[PDB]
Amino acid sequence: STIEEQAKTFLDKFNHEAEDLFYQSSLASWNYNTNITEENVQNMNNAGDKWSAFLKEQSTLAQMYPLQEIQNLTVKLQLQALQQNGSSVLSEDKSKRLNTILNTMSTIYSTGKVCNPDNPQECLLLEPGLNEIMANSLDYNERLWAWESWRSEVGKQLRPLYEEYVVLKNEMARANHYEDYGDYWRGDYEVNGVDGYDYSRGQLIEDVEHTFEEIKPLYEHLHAYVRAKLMNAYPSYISPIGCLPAHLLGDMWGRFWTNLYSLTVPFGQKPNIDVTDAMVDQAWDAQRIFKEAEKFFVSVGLPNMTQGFWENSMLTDPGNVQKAVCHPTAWDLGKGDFRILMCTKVTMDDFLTAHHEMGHIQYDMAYAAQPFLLRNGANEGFHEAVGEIMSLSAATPKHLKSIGLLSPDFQEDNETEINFLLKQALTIVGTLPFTYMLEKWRWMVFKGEIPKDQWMKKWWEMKREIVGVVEPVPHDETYCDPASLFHVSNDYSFIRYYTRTLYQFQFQEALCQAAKHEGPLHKCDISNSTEAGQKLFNMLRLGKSEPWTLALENVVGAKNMNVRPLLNYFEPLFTWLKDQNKNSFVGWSTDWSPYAD
Amino acid sequence: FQPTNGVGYQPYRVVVLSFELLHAPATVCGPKKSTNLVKNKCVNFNFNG
Repeated sequence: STIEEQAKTFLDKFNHEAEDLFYQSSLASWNYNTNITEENVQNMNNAGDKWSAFLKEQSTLAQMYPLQEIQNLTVKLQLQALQQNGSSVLSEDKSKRLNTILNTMSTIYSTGKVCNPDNPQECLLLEPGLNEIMANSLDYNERLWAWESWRSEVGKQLRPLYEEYVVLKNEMARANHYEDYGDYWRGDYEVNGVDGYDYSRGQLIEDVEHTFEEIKPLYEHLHAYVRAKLMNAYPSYISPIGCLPAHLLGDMWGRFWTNLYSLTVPFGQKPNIDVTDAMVDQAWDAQRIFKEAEKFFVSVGLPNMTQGFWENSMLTDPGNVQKAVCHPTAWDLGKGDFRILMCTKVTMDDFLTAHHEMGHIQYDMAYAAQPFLLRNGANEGFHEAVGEIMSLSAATPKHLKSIGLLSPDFQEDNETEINFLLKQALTIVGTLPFTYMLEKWRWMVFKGEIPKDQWMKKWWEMKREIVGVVEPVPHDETYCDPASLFHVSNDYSFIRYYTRTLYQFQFQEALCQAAKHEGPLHKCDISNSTEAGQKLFNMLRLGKSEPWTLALENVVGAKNMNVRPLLNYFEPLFTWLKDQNKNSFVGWSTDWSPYAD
Repeated sequence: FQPTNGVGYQPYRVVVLSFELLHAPATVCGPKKSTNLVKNKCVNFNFNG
């Protein structure tokens, strides 16, 4: 009778159709990814077109439902997640132009190939050529050449395309009732209608800035230690007061400094904790690793995994007759279908990533009882946070000793713990300043706060200030160095990584509290802890059916994001870095640059 | 219904048996196993009630 009842019936019908349609699309995607063939591409295109047309039709038929008269929170949330026209709010021509520019930028980033001046015909792509060059090769000249060549042959092409994509997204968000496309992306974390749990889009910026300023002393000490080690490696290329070169950080964008771990290891003589040799001795394979992960997840209290997973999911490389993407992916295909697509080898890294993927699958099946619209994580930073905490728990030395991989005679000392903490820092908090500066630069770009004529000249400012990293060579506005990254060139929110890192640290701290672990936070293991698993599943089953603020409160007791668990995790490492940086300058100088003598 | 469908989506044949005991005389019952017919010995017996 009422419009709310009609909306509920329409949503139920849409969910019933969408379950089957998305199941078919996901099955086609699984077949294509396991076996990349032209027919697989064809059926993938067919399924994608069908799914997109169905979603657009349902969105159009839902937008006519007025959301203000609907008092059911679930129904209103489902409709607003459906009634989102998106870039279609613009005209057909403007939307087509925006999509074409997005595809062009994605192609340029993917097909970005730089040719050395010595041999014009000899060219290398970003992956695996440039990435290997900037992560393994320690030569200053080669890394600088690769970095400059990429940001020139890719940045100059992308700069007009990136600007036009930015303005099109901004006008779409303005027609989508957002101040800018940055606000459009911040609306993902936005919560409304829930007393004591509502979240505003600017609150995301406020929380990110506050958490980054909390990390600022720890990041400054880590940067000081890394710069000191690099001076021990490159005394004539990095100033002790000046910022770090962009190309000398283990990657093009300086995102991850773990590649500098070999150059910044606290104790190089201390052996690294790795039971890969034990796995080889115990003849562990993909099935054994997955079985151990399932046993551990049963120990923490989660239900045993479905056998249909084993029937359908692939664990090893599917031979060579068919080509498959060996990237670790967790597939929630719907209609009771849960799989993992990854070629698992005998190593600690594959162990951790398999545990990450199966934690993703466990989270996905936790909220499977939710309707089709609610069968997703509450925010883009929740599922990956679960995967990361699963990987961390699986990487605990206590768990390795319990399963027999780590022999009991193995000793844990302060130096090994410091090495592990520093490696974790380079992996995790190495990108947090970079993520924050890139996200803030994108926010201002979408808001129009940074004019084009200063774009690069503004970007390298915060690189020198927020990250304390200076570009080795000056870059004009023709350069589009922010677009040199995947997400900027492919229109993906980058704050997801910072949010998921903070969420995973909070969840790990809460799980250690529930499991009542004794000792350092990085040594905390949730093995044989049923209560922690039950508490985690209490909101893993919620998924996105409830506000993510409420879910975070139900885990850590805090309704907002913070880095206090990160401080607890890195406190021994923070003290060690502060002790080491007594003779090395802490901070950076924006004025100094490698290109200025 | 596909062979690759999920565990909860594979087909399941289900039969529901309602044992109604209305005024009509009882018709269906158990086998009421006929025990071995001993003889010439004191034994309690039951022949059709």
